Amino acid sequence: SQVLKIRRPDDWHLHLRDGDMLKTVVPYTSEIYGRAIVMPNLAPPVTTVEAAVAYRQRILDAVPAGHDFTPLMTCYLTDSLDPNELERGFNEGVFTAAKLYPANATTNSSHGVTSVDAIMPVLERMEKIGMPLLVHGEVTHADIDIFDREARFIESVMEPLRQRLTALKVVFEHITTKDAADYVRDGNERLAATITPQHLMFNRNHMLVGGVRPHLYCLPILKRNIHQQALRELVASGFNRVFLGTDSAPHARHRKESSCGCAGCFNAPTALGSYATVFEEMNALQHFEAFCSVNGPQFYGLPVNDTFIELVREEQQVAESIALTDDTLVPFLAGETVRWSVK
Amino acid sequence: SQVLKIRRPDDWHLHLRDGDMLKTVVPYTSEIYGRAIVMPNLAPPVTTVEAAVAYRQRILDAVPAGHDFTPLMTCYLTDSLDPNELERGFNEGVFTAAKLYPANATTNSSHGVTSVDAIMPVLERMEKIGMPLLVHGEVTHADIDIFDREARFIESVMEPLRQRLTALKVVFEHITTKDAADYVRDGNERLAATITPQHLMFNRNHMLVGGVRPHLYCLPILKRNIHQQALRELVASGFNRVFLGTDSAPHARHRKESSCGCAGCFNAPTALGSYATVFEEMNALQHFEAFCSVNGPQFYGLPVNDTFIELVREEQQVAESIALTDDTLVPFLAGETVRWSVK
Ligand SMILES: NC(=O)N[C@@H](CC(=O)O)C(=O)O
Ligand SMILES: O=C1C[C@@H](C(=O)O)NC(=O)N1
Ligand SMILES: [Zn+2]
Ligand SMILES: [Zn+2]
Ligand SMILES: [Zn+2]
Ligand SMILES: [Zn+2]
Repeated sequence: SQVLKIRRPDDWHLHLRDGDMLKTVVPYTSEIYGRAIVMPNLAPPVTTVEAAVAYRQRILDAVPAGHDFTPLMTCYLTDSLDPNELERGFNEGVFTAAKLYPANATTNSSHGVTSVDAIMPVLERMEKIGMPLLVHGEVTHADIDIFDREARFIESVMEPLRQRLTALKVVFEHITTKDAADYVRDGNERLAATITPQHLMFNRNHMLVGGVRPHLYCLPILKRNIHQQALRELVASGFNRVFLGTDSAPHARHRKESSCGCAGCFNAPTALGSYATVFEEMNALQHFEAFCSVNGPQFYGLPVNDTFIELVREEQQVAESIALTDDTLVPFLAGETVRWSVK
Repeated sequence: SQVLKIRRPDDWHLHLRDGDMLKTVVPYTSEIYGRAIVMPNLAPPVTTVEAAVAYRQRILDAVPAGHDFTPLMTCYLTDSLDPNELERGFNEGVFTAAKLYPANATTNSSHGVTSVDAIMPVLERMEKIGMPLLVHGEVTHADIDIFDREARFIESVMEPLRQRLTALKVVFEHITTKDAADYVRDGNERLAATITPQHLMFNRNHMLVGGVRPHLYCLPILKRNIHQQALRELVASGFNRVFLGTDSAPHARHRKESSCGCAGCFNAPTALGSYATVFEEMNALQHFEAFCSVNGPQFYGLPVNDTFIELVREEQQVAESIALTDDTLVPFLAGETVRWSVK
């Protein structure tokens, strides 16, 4: 019965993959979101303007006619990346931002960054030109417990980095901890964050109690409930430098359900409604539109979308699976109900 | 090529399942172990003398000709269990011990326990007749973080129980925490524990870093490294009330590698060599025999085995999988090179 009309949202953290997977997954984004930050961790990674242009066009090809969707491309930072390549791409309107993957921290990160020190010239060029840095903020040393890797990044990498480049704009991507939430809440106007639906809706119990649920396995790893509650309070507070970033990260069913399941939730179909439910539960729906449709554009210095969509509080059952060329794709919340759906 | 000769070991915590799965897995135990504690969590659970007698016969039917193997049966404790049935089974030599699984108010009275308080008559009967209680020591409350559930059990259930029943012999099964290692270390002669190979060899990073690994998913859940080290230190100390209990807990591959993977490591084929590897690494091979072959018997008041077994330090490959009637079974350490194997 109840209806929320919002300014059309954007997705400030998205994985679209490539080839046939891309053809399948883009419509779920393009039918709802005006723009999306398309992450660059392909194999091989997007590290040049040329690759970004070609990838952008492959994305455009797969967008149904009538969807007004623009992909905002990113550069995959590497230790040896030429600052001139980054800047050329930024100047041509190709790269909207650059993404920092610590080497081996996540999906397709074996070519990632080894030290902040090795990429200083690139980061100084980004600071100079006003290009935002998107950060997957986890340390990677093998002996550091997986649940501590986010918190340990803040003090060992993030804070030193930001002290060294005081004008650098940084998005702490997909935060999962009270540690990061506090850090961001207490930061300056040059620091922001994105938060996924899964890190708002669930904690590690939901992935591990009663059975192991690979479709909830994603990075940074789901944390203890105290952390989940901290993220929920952050978004519900109206804090205006947190915004929607799904981290929709699809893998074929049998790459999830295997002896070594890949990290990532395919939440593009259900993210917006799921976010609606969280804001509602936190009695903070007055802050919902800003999170979805205003805070991101503001941080990125981009206009807000000029169209509007409607969410209705009618219960929508989520598909058990989505067809791929080979295998199927299991949506986040598969077989489940979502409280809010798009009109 | 180094040889390690020990009195024939026993397995003080084993799942043998039933039907065709039982037929497949029993040989991996019976070729090596003289005796094993056979847990009672069948569907439906073993809660009567008659069920236990029938199950023992089915186990015996599946032992290859020549293997000298004796299953030691257990009763699953339930709200509805008649303490007379339990005592009769104990007196008739059918029940070696009784197993207490975590309480839950919603459990059916024929399939489990709603609270420890609810089954005092039966526990008093065990204390009376000198029947050992085997405890899966976790609390199940949805509000408790999965990694905290063992520690919470010690505080809220184990200690008050052992306070109310001072003559009760208790095995803290498959301990996974420093909390439990300390508790057991500091307890009296009526308190012992078993430790699995996976909880000595790995911690939660091995299950979750670089992919989700359902064949390392088991209960109690793998803990952070500080807990692993406490367990390794405990067995290496020579403390004589910890002993071998594999918790070998087989599930078909498709039940492990699913959207909701079952908890349990099938480690019967590789457990003994794995324990040898751990004791060697801890420079504690002088305590290895006692762990495998002496401590359990002493605690249960049974004789030590009179035959011997040899492990040789020659590298060997663990099978990738083991055929079942339908599907396959993936062993603990599948496809890996292993350091110690049985001659
Ligand atoms: N989050 C994930 O678990 N997976 C993402 C990578 C990322 O955002 O780190 C992916 O691309 O698969
Ligand atoms: O407590 C248990 C039960 C066992 C089983 O599968 O029977 N599996 C486990 O991992 N832990
Ligand atoms: Zn990431
Ligand atoms: Zn991502
Ligand atoms: Zn158990
Ligand atoms: Zn068990």
